[PDB]
Amino acid sequence: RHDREFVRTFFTSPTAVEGEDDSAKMLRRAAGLRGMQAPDVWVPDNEDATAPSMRDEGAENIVEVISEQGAEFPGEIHPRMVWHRDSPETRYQGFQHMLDITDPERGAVEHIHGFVIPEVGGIDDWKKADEFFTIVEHEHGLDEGSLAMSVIIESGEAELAMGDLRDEMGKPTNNLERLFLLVDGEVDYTKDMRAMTPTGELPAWPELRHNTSRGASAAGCVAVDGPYDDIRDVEGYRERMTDNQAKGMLGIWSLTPGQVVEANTSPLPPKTGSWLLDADELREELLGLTSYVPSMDDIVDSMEEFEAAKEAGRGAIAMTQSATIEKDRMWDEATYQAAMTPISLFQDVYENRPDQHEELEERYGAGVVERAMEVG
Amino acid sequence: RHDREFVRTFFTSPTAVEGEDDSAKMLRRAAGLRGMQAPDVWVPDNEDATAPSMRDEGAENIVEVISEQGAEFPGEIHPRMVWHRDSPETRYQGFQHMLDITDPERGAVEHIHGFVIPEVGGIDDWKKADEFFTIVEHEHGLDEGSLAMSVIIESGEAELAMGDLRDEMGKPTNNLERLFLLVDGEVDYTKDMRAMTPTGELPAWPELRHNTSRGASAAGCVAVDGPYDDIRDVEGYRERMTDNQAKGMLGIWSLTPGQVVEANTSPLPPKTGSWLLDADELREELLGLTSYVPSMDDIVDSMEEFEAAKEAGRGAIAMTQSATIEKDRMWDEATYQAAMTPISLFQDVYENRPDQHEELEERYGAGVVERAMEVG
Amino acid sequence: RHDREFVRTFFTSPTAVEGEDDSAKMLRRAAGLRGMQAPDVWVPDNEDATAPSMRDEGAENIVEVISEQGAEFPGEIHPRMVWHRDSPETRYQGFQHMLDITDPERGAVEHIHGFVIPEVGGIDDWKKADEFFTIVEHEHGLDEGSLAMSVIIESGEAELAMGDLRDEMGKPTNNLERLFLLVDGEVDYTKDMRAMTPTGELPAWPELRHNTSRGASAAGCVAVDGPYDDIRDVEGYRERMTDNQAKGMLGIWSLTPGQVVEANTSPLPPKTGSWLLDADELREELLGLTSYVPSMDDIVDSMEEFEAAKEAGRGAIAMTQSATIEKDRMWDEATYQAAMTPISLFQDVYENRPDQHEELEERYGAGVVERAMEVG
Ligand SMILES: CC(=O)SCCNC(=O)CCNC(=O)[C@H](O)C(C)(C)COP(=O)(O)OP(=O)(O)OC[C@H]1O[C@@H](n2cnc3c(N)ncnc32)[C@H](O)[C@@H]1OP(=O)(O)O
Ligand SMILES: CC(=O)SCCNC(=O)CCNC(=O)[C@H](O)C(C)(C)COP(=O)(O)OP(=O)(O)OC[C@H]1O[C@@H](n2cnc3c(N)ncnc32)[C@H](O)[C@@H]1OP(=O)(O)O
Ligand SMILES: CC(=O)SCCNC(=O)CCNC(=O)[C@H](O)C(C)(C)COP(=O)(O)OP(=O)(O)OC[C@H]1O[C@@H](n2cnc3c(N)ncnc32)[C@H](O)[C@@H]1OP(=O)(O)O
Ligand SMILES: [Cl-]
Ligand SMILES: [Cl-]
Ligand SMILES: [Cl-]
Ligand SMILES: [Cl-]
Ligand SMILES: [Cl-]
Ligand SMILES: [Cl-]
Ligand SMILES: [Cl-]
Ligand SMILES: [Cl-]
Ligand SMILES: [Cl-]
Ligand SMILES: [Cl-]
Ligand SMILES: [Cl-]
Ligand SMILES: [Cl-]
Ligand SMILES: [K+]
Ligand SMILES: [K+]
Ligand SMILES: [K+]
Ligand SMILES: [K+]
Ligand SMILES: [K+]
Ligand SMILES: [K+]
Ligand SMILES: [K+]
Ligand SMILES: [K+]
Ligand SMILES: [K+]
Ligand SMILES: [Mg+2]
Ligand SMILES: [Mg+2]
Ligand SMILES: [Mg+2]
Repeated sequence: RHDREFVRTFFTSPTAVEGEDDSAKMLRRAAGLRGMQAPDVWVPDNEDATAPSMRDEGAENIVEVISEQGAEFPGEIHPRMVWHRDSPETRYQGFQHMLDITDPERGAVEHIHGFVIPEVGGIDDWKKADEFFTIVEHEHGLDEGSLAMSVIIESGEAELAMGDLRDEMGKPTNNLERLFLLVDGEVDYTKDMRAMTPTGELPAWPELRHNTSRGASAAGCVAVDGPYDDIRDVEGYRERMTDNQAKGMLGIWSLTPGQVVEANTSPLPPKTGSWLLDADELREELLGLTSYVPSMDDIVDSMEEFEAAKEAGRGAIAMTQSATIEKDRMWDEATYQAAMTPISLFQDVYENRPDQHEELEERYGAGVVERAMEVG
Repeated sequence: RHDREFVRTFFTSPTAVEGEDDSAKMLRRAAGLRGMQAPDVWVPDNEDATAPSMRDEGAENIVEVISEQGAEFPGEIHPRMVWHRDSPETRYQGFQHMLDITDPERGAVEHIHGFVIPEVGGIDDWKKADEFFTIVEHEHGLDEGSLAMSVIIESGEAELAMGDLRDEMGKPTNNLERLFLLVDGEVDYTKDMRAMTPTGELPAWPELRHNTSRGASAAGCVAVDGPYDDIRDVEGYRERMTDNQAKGMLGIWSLTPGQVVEANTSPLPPKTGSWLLDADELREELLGLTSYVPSMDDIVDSMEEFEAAKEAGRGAIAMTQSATIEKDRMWDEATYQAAMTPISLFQDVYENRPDQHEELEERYGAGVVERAMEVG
Repeated sequence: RHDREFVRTFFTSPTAVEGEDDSAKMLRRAAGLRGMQAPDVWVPDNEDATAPSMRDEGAENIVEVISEQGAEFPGEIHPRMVWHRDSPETRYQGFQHMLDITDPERGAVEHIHGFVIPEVGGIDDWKKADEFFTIVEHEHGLDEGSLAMSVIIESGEAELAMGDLRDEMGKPTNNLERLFLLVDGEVDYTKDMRAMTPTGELPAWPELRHNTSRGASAAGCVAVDGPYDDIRDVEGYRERMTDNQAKGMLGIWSLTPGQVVEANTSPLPPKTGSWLLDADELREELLGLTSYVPSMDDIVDSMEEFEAAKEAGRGAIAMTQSATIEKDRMWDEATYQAAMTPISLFQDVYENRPDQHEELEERYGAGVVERAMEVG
């Protein structure tokens, strides 16, 4: 239903960073990208890319930058607003921001193709965002249905909601034919699913990607994968994109300008070639070969470190494990929430298993224990 | 609900081939197969096995061969008609053909257990085919419900439609208790899902096979896997069948008489044996080890080559990649449609990304570019 | 909605074993377990752990043991009753047993947090168990909703029923807000799905575990994996738990006191550590490396052996394959039902393929054939 039949790259940029020369600096730069460096879909991100205390200034920055530069951005612009299925205050905040951003007197809306809504739940929560899009349109004299809605699938409920989208979109009490991208959010989804891994890295969730690809094909939407947060792992990003393309998920989230270029080229067929034989800078194949398996103490450390960064006005940071090499991973509030699971489980167990207090004290030490019991 | 509780082999045969001694030659031969050589379910295929210009003659051939030989065919006969969820002309054509085929004056219908319907969409499209079966029955005085319907699951919508089949089949406004096999169609499904792989070979779609197996168990149907189009790869076909059987999908499509024999034997338990130790004709293990990774140019070539074969009256052909060995893959219209994805994406990108025209010209050459922009 | 936010271990114990000093012996012992040895959820099992002729005595044993010992059991107690979606007699039996067990005069109900229902089908079969819980509550003056219901997902229909649980639980004609655990039952599920493997071991069913984890997250329930029946394979159990935790399924069934300890420790984060490098008692790594691939004859043997054990008053047994090592697997009625698939398929084929009788006689011998044709 939308102009872009295929979307290779979905790139988010923080809308307002603190410390500050120009808080809009990341948007002004991403707005000047061109050719293979520029994304099919660019997402100024007022949600997890942006510290909370910074989001009001972020939405002004969005209006200001797209005002001045959006006219020749060559991809499509769809900013991410705040939303959450379980928070009416957050829904209202994302609606008020969209309403400000599309005021036609401000010159941004003419260059905005739609908005991206995170944390949606079942289909009746998607109809609530849809109704806000309709109200915004009517309040600002835009054509009905002209702002595309894209959603981030980052809960069990939203994953199930993709099952009946075709007939729910047909109901004439909604305008959900405006739906454009269905985008996985593996980080908050890991959180919602309560998953954990020995390294703390994201599970691969092949079934989620299968279901988001199916859902888009059945409903006329386009499926995009979520963030590959080991931002320096060029080879990993390529292998993930190839795995995605075999599920029919041909687009991927990009966190950096370097990911944009890789993800723009990856699904393009090759120049020539090429026969393969399948019988059977050192730093880079070394990081490819090492992993760390953090202790309960390590986990709390990563969280406090992130906590401090966010409180200082930074939404997203590259966090580092160093040895012997230097392993980098993009952290934000989602990453923080997801990392907490092994701790929430420990706490549940301590609270409810007084008979195990002694072995847990043997296993951790009474000091590590009392620290864990403090978090969140 | 049907006589065959288990179906190992679902074998399709083209119903009318051009060039021509006897256009029915493939059906007359498949109709004489016996023992391990004969399939549990034999499908004379008026759809993708058969060139379009040939399908009217194909449906006559179906009546003629089953008339003369169907009496002692030892498996069940279920011919595939044309259908498509998005084409009313195609639905009507498949219904008119079924109506001709079951005319009891012609002596074919007494040896036909049902029909196979390709390209179904959501459950309301399955009810449309069901209604045609009911009309055919009544028009020709067959008992209501006596023709089995089997469907090919080869879209995202049909995959989702298997979720509520039990209660939709119970509604008394339909006769969908006639449902027999739910059969995956990986080739058109790859197309519908927009998937792609570096070699052009089919993705494995484990979740599709999981869901078709689940759907059959929940609704009282029997699940069958789709075609394994590397028809000479005996070892690959065996490994796929073993992988299927572990999902509860115990039947598989067969494209050749040699696949019939393999697929008839594979799920039978062994004669004796057998302990395995898991610590760690040359041409055949060589093809097992090589793959080709085609260029944008290669892709267009395979398509034009197929295009020409179909236009000459051949629906299915073995296409060949040669090196140094000879790699064979069954091609039909589905294969053609599926192969086009990397091209449709390139075209989308060229059309919508004028700012990338220059790097794409560097990457391919202006000649390769203008060729790609021509396809389909 | 329930006190335990996380459940690591779900341990079943037979409620009545024949031969007999004290038929309650397994319950009395499991009831004395403490610390890391004691499960978060303990399941006295009146269903597949217990021979049928023994289940009336089993439900008395349940009342007697929990009466005397349940007060200081430190985990939660949820006994498994009999049930089946396709047997009204079995539903009624499980309800009469729950009604006996919760009589407040008998002193067991004060220490029971809920009951576990096996073999559920679609959501309307779950509402039938729910209604029995409500009747039991009212008949015995318990607070409405105070007995938790947990279900075992061990059919295709129940797997699909998890898709709409959130809104079905909201209907005020039911009390399904009492739902607590959604627990996979891989053994009966293998049966229901008709799956088979060359060794007879359980398929891994990653999608089932994905869907049960999703279903629990969407509906506010807790997801637990099914039994790991190679009870001596410590390393296998650990790898399965790690694979589960990456799907968000953080609990697992335990069949032995040794599994309880392993599964209690596995999802706890580590004491310290630990960097890994990924470039590349003998009996135990030997069993880790061998497998057996049974013949049609072998399969019947395992079944008759199990059949005899059950008829003698034993519900669960460790069955043994010996060579050269000793491979142990927990067998019960589910295992028996699941093992029969390769035989049911052979029988279907023999019955319906008279033209294959001769090759099947060549392949097996007329004696092996006539034996297979006798089973069940
Ligand atoms: C689950 C979720 O919600 S994920 C989506 C939310 N998170 C995000 O969007 C994170 C976005 N990305 C970022 O914030 C940054 O890339 C970081 C912090 C992760 C990494 O920072 P760096 O180490 O600078 O990355 P890198 O070295 O590739 O940067 C290259 C240049 O492009 C700039 N750049 C990096 N990422 C972006 C971006 N997302 N948008 C605009 N400009 C960017 C960098 O600032 C750097 O600028 P310079 O020219 O002043 O040096
Ligand atoms: C996604 C989909 O729609 S797939 C289902 C649609 N496609 C089909 O059904 C394709 C069916 N198969 C075929 O058309 C052919 O097998 C081909 C063209 C792919 C390969 O042809 P060949 O290379 O002959 O295969 P093969 O060497 O195994 O053939 C053995 C003999 O059996 C015949 N035979 C092969 N396939 C079939 C068939 N499907 N039905 C009847 N007879 C067949 C061959 O013609 C050959 O005959 P001969 O005795 O005159 O030599
Ligand atoms: C698909 C399904 O329905 S699966 C769930 C149904 N099946 C079951 O629950 C099977 C439960 N487990 C058992 O019956 C037994 O563990 C068996 C028969 C499989 C194995 O028996 P063993 O070889 O004794 O196991 P193991 O050596 O670990 O036993 C250690 C001790 O704990 C006891 N024990 C073992 N399992 C249990 C149990 N499930 N509950 C209580 N006590 C147990 C043993 O009897 C043994 O006792 P001892 O002190 O007298 O020697
Ligand atoms: Cl916002
Ligand atoms: Cl709310
Ligand atoms: Cl929903
Ligand atoms: Cl898509
Ligand atoms: Cl037809
Ligand atoms: Cl139509
Ligand atoms: Cl549907
Ligand atoms: Cl089946
Ligand atoms: Cl019972
Ligand atoms: Cl019933
Ligand atoms: Cl249901
Ligand atoms: Cl859970
Ligand atoms: K409308
Ligand atoms: K609508
Ligand atoms: K898709
Ligand atoms: K009817
Ligand atoms: K019906
Ligand atoms: K099945
Ligand atoms: K109620
Ligand atoms: K309710
Ligand atoms: K979960
Ligand atoms: Mg998120
Ligand atoms: Mg097809
Ligand atoms: Mg069971």
